Amino acid sequence: CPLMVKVLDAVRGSPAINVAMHVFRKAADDTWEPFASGKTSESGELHGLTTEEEFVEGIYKVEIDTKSYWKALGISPFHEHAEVVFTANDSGPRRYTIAALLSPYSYSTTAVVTN
Amino acid sequence: CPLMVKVLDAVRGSPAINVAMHVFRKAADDTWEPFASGKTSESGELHGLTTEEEFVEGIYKVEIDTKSYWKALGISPFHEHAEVVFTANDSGPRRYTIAALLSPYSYSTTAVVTN
Amino acid sequence: CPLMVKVLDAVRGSPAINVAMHVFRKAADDTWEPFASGKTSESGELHGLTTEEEFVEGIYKVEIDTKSYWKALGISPFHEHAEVVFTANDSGPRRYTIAALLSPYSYSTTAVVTN
Amino acid sequence: CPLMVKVLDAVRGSPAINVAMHVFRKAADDTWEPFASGKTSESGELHGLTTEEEFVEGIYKVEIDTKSYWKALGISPFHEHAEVVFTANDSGPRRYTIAALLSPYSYSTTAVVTN
Ligand SMILES: O=C1C[C@H](c2cc(Cl)c(O)c(Cl)c2)Oc2cc(O)cc(O)c21
Ligand SMILES: O=C1C[C@H](c2cc(Cl)c(O)c(Cl)c2)Oc2cc(O)cc(O)c21
Repeated sequence: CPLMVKVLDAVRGSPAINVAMHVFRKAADDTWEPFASGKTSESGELHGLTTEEEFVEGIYKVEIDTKSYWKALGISPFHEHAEVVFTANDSGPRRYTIAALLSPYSYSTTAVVTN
Repeated sequence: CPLMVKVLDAVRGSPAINVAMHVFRKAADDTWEPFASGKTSESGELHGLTTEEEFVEGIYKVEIDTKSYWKALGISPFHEHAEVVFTANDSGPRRYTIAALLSPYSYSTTAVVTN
Repeated sequence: CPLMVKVLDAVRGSPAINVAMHVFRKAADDTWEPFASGKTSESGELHGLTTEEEFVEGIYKVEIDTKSYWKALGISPFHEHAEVVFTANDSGPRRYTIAALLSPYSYSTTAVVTN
Repeated sequence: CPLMVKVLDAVRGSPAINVAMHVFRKAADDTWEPFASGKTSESGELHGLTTEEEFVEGIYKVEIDTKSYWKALGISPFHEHAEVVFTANDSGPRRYTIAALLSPYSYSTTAVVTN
């Protein structure tokens, strides 16, 4: 599993469940092309986004639909979504965990990169 | 000052000085049109981005060039930039401070809305 | 102002107003003696904690009563308080801002040291 | 596993490995009594701190020795340690994941509480 995303809710102290997200990869014409998508499970995790052969060098963007998550909870959030943009696999294949911690008016994101 | 941006550096415990950023506003055709830009000051703050008359309701994106900041310090960064996408809604007199705390492999952002 | 504390609320997107906190300094006998205290203002800031003559090198603890803050808003919090324990070292003229961003089940803190 | 701690390094984008920590529980005489301790593994995780029968209602403190972690990496950090203080099991047994993300001048902590 070369790319996994974990999302937590800082208000309820719980995984952020059923959070949608879309992964895009920058194309040659400098447009964002759809690469993968999914929703977080009961543990707040999204696995199986991609495979090692498909996940090539490039610039990728992970768009986490945080607005829809807060609104299904009755809260009106500040952000429309949380975006994470990074270059992947520039020095060879790595495993990437993108983690995000969400509040109505704030979020934090970090990456764990393993070889 | 209806919109201000403050950037801090979590590695050096200081304001993030000379950080470039661009502000975009969403267009009806689903494209980001340039709205404002600048570079943070010695206090890590960017003021005078916009005026009360120009800052209307809508979806705005702040793209902070974190990669150039870390490269200038000699530190290998994870993200291409830090993006903050938010809705500005008119409900009472609101001033927005967008604040961001930066690390090479992580960032956090929050909004301080006040009257 | 050699030491200032700023507290923000990540749920309401505002400064954390009327937050009580105590500052302790480590004693030779490994006990925390009271040093200063106060409550954050409408800007979420607590100024005038100490003077340059009193703020000597040492280990200091800032204990922020986050539990009372969340209870006042009607929100069930995880932490009893937020604690920030740090060394103040003399190397050039240093002013310390301790900043904290609060959520019910999470908090983040950073130091902004400047000249 | 009713209490687990996960620690990440925001500068290197990696688990924080071999981070020591000490868990204390508040006693009747309002002193902190030693409850459990360990070091994070290669994945940045500390499991096996306690058992469900031993982990009773009370106020617990988790002291993560962040200073020693940064110094074994050649960095001089701001904080002496990261402390997390919370009431556990007040409404019956829960499972607790305390997570921390570390920078030299900053850290964030959050809790996931499951039933
Ligand atoms: O801890 C802080 C405080 C920091 C801040 C500092 C100062 Cl001095 C200030 O005036 C304002 Cl508005 C904000 O903002 C943050 C943004 C963030 O995403 C996570 C954080 O932990 C913080
Ligand atoms: O963004 C994250 C997610 C990170 C995390 C990563 C993994 Cl892999 C994991 O299993 C768990 Cl429980 C938490 O924890 C955090 C702790 C924190 O103080 C601030 C954060 O932003 C985060």
